[PDB]
Amino acid sequence: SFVKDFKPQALGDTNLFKPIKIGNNELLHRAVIPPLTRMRALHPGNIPNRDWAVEYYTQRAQRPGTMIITEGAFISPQAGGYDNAPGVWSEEQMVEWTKIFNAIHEKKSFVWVQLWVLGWAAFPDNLARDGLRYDSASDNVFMDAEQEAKAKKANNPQHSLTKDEIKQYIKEYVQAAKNSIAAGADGVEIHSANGYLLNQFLDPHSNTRTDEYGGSIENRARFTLEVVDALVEAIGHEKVGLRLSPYGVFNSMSGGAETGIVAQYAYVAGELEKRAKAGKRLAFVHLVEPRVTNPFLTEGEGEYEGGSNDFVYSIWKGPVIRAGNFALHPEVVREEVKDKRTLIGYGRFFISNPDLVDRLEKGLPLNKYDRDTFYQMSAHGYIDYPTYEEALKLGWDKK
Amino acid sequence: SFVKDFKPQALGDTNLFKPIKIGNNELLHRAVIPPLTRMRALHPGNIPNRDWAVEYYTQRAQRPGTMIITEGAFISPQAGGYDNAPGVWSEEQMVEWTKIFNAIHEKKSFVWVQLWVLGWAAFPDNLARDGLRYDSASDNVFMDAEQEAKAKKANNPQHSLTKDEIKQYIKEYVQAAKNSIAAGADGVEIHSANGYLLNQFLDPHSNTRTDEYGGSIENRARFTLEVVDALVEAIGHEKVGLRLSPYGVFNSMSGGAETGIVAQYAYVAGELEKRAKAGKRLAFVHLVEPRVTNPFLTEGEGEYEGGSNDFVYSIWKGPVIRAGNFALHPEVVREEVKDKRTLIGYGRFFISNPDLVDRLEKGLPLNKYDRDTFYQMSAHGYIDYPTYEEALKLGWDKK
Ligand SMILES: Cc1cc2nc3c(=O)[nH]c(=O)nc-3n(C[C@H](O)[C@H](O)[C@H](O)COP(=O)(O)O)c2cc1C
Ligand SMILES: Cc1cc2nc3c(=O)[nH]c(=O)nc-3n(C[C@H](O)[C@H](O)[C@H](O)COP(=O)(O)O)c2cc1C
Repeated sequence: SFVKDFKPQALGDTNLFKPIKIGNNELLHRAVIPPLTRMRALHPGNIPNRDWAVEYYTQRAQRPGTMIITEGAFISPQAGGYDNAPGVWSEEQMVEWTKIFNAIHEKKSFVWVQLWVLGWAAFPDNLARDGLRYDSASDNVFMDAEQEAKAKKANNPQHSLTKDEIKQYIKEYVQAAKNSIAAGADGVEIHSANGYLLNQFLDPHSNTRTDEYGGSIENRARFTLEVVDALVEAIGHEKVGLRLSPYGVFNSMSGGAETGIVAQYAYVAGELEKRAKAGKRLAFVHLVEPRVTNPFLTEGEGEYEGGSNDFVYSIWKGPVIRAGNFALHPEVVREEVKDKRTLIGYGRFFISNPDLVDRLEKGLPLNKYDRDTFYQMSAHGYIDYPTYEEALKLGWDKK
Repeated sequence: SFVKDFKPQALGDTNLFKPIKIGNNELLHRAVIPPLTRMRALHPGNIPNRDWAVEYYTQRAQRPGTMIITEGAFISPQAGGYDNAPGVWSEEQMVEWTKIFNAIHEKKSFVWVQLWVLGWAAFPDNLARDGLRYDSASDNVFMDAEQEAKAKKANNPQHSLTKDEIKQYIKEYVQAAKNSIAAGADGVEIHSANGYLLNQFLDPHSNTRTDEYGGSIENRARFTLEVVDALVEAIGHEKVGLRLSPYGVFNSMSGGAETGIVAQYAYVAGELEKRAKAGKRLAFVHLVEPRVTNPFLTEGEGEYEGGSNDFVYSIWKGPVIRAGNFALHPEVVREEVKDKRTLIGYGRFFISNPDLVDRLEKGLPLNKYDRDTFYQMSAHGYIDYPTYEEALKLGWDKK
């Protein structure tokens, strides 16, 4: 069915339908598909789903000029820990990713691979099964109760990385980015948000290190900016994006309760503009809004009102993508895109609406999403959400 | 004469005329007199002007419940270097400051003393005459051409403070704050703005130190927060304010060109909220707007548009006073005071308009200021600007 009590508003008269160049890509509109894990990859091997993944992505790349950011992909076995999320380290994975990039490109859209490293959010027991460490910034702070029950059942205790093991993760980031560009992706997004490994180093609560990687704003930002620099040297700055969630509390990050959190993120944004001046301006900065502090809470829940992401615009002067409960709020989008370098990411409603861009342009009703198939090993709730036409044929009132 | 082509707007219906408590003071409206050096103090001795200062301050304290922040006062001889600005270290100065505090208080207004230390903005030759050092954060960066011509004529070379000499300045800050409260002031404002000594330590361009006081966001902020902490232990947090100018370029500060400048100030604001939580919330934070990057440029000149002070509101949650070209822009003030904890500082127009608060409330024309007597050893252009009544009697068209 369609979302019951939503009053749609056509947005075809706003800057959301004005072209913008992002890296090497000339987008025809500014609604982007933000990275969405869907757990349909195959075990063993973390292989992109052979039956359904090309279709899913082809469906959402139907409006020409759409920028699509893939589900997070593990850079290596040690960066992983969920059996059904895909990786981007082996030939076998890349043979399936090439087919996905080709299909999106045949539809004249673009595809950016999000590079993912789990840290303490990984399952310690999957990793122990495979002989891998359970990594984080520190070893005296854990993510939550059931993550520590898991780690000790598994007898795979949380480990503070050494500088050498951080260096190895940077090695893997570069290779995975090389693999994605060689297989045909237009660019990569460094996931440094939502409480996963790079964010565990950025955050004061998860990072109690005393070396060069913890203990001050500069040191907590070190591993994220070494990744930016390594990938910029490897594949070019116009092929690299960075995602940040200043106010997120998902996976036990501090959010607005940490009084130093705006300074921690203002520093990263300032270092990025610094490089921009020296010629190496990243393709974009992607921000998760305080409108959504936890993506598994219903739209309207976990909204943080004591802070804003607008400080980033005083520092970084390049394109910024903003995501977080924008689909049910065209009146907020309307104001936000008056800014000429702002793009809007629509997550949960791009899951249920393959043709979201036409529905936004035209002010058409929105298909409800089914939360129960967000993570399911099924085609159902993945490739069978109807376009508006199909939904009318199905009678989702109007027949 | 009145300002020729200004269209006044009455502001009596806005939050600028709603009471607010600031420290121990219950202000009856939110227009404050920001600190304004006027150079009428007497040499030798940096004595507050015996003939005119009580009158000046009495005139501007005429609307009950007005918060007045004094001209900057030197905490000690070594903090000074301008012969005609006042100090707050000797008995002789305090006997004249007591008379000023009494007069303001008889008018049922309040008075906060701004504590001032010059650093590299001092005249090296006045200081050498008196046997004093020419101080700054560093010794390999100078303020400008004529400050270095002065220093070498005077053979009084710029000196990087040692930790012991920083400690001594903190000793003097506490004593000067004790002296002001003992003589009857309601509170003190720490001047950490406009390119003077504490701001020379906060700024990356003026601070190239490698010790505990330079070299990172935390270290550059160290001397300002040790001052905050020392004064809070000495006289109470509800009697201490802090003034900051994130985007100012006056006296050779970096402003918005430094990509790290928002992070440097977001850190200070976050440390202040940190203490606020631990019970010691400062009376207010006072910010100079990017609307005025240099106060000696005519209203409308030197406006920095690539940055905003609004990030401070995401971090500090207490009262904030904002100053910078607000008198000729009631439409900007109207929007800005919709926020319930914002106060507006009016500088240059409180010089020329003793009764500015009534003229703001009622939408009455504004007296032009005479830039030539801002710094003059005269009563003219200091105590003889007319109230609206007097200006009508004088025929400043309308007779
Ligand atoms: C099912 C699901 C999976 C997600 N997976 C990822 C992911 O792989 N990478 C990421 O950075 N964010 C992920 N997110 C967050 C979204 O990109 C987006 O920031 C969030 O859903 C808020 O936007 P929304 O309100 O438009 O859905 C996920 C969210 C959902 C609901
Ligand atoms: C004559 C004059 C003297 C000033 N003296 C000081 C001072 O002692 N302390 C201070 O922090 N700012 C000083 N300022 C700055 C003002 O407090 C204010 O921030 C600035 O004038 C911008 O406000 P305006 O546009 O309302 O005048 C001075 C400005 C002027 C024009």
